[PDB]
Amino acid sequence: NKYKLKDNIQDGVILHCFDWTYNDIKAELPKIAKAGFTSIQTSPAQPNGTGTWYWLYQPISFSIGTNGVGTKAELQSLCDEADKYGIKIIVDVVANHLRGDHNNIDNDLKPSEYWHTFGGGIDWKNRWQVTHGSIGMPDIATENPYVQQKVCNYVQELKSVGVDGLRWDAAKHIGVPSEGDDFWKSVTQYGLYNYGEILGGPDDRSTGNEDIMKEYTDYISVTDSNYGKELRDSFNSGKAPTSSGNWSEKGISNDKLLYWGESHDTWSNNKDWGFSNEMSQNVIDRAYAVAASRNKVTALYFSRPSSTNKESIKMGEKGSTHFTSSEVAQINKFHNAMDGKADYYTVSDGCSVITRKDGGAVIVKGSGSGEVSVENGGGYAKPGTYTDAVSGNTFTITSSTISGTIGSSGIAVVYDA
Repeated sequence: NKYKLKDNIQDGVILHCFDWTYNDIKAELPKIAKAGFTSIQTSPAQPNGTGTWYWLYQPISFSIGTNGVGTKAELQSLCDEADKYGIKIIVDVVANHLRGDHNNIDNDLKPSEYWHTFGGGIDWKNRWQVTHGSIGMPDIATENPYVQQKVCNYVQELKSVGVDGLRWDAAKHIGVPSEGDDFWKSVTQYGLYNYGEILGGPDDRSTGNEDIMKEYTDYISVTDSNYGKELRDSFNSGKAPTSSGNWSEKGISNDKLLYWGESHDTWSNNKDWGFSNEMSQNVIDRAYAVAASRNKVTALYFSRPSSTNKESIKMGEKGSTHFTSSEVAQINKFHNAMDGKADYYTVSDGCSVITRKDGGAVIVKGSGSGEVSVENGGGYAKPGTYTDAVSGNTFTITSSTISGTIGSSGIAVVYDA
């Protein structure tokens, strides 16, 4: 374990080489290991439609097949090689529907009883319709024990091929046990690492929704749209995020949470929400730096496709390699060391500024780079003079402030290299 990769994943950091093959991922593991990532998200392993990337996100079954990033055997081999590094296998799964017309799917799920048959016309404040409307694409009867059994059989297949953890799409549209939906029990029983997809809270109402987020997070860690909003807003407007983390400021525990530089969705469909496919590398990396900085919040880097439109972006390609950059590289070994050296979050000097107790620090300006004289958040970061890992310039930490010249990343980071 040359690069000291972790056992953990929530207390951990992730890459998605977005629809790069198993073989691509497998071959680059030495490099990914030098780049310090403990874990890797991958797209759903079922048999699929090909080409336009979402045809993997529209699989015919809840079973592994040969697929747009390779065979089941190549996945296993990736699992094997990852385990030679000890690297952790994360698989993305779309639970709440298979391929968008039922006539294509697993024949034992085709019957209407396996679906929430409410169809379109969801009021986004109606929690039940949000969890029960087929959005043109189906909406599965997620509370149904056999719907859970189908997913269980797939999760068993995934763990049987050495999958170490999972991501869940459409978690907003999945229920909770108080809504009769033990789906979460039915997947967490596999003892896997997990997290889930939510945007705009559990539904778009003001209040009480926090308790639905609690009941979800009693099983899972989760995404955040409104942190994503202020992130995209702030760093595209050349500003740092004023919040340290939105739903944790709404009282949720950090081990229940994830943030990103961008979601694949905010690049991979169309620009009204796909907007990041026309917003800069070193604009959006600003958000990645803030996200990965947070203690016990889990975090992911994303490989930007060869294309900037829903119809134009495809599966089966080696996307952008900006993870080879200094900033993305520094962020990971920083996590690896600063795990358990808890954080203080601030904004200082027009930057998010984050300091790790008896440990390192991060600075992230809303835009640009240069000299800084930022607050040592809570006095957490260890006083001393160091190389800033990001620029290679000299930086100094003191009990009150940190200083030095930030590189064009707009991001600076320090540790005992």
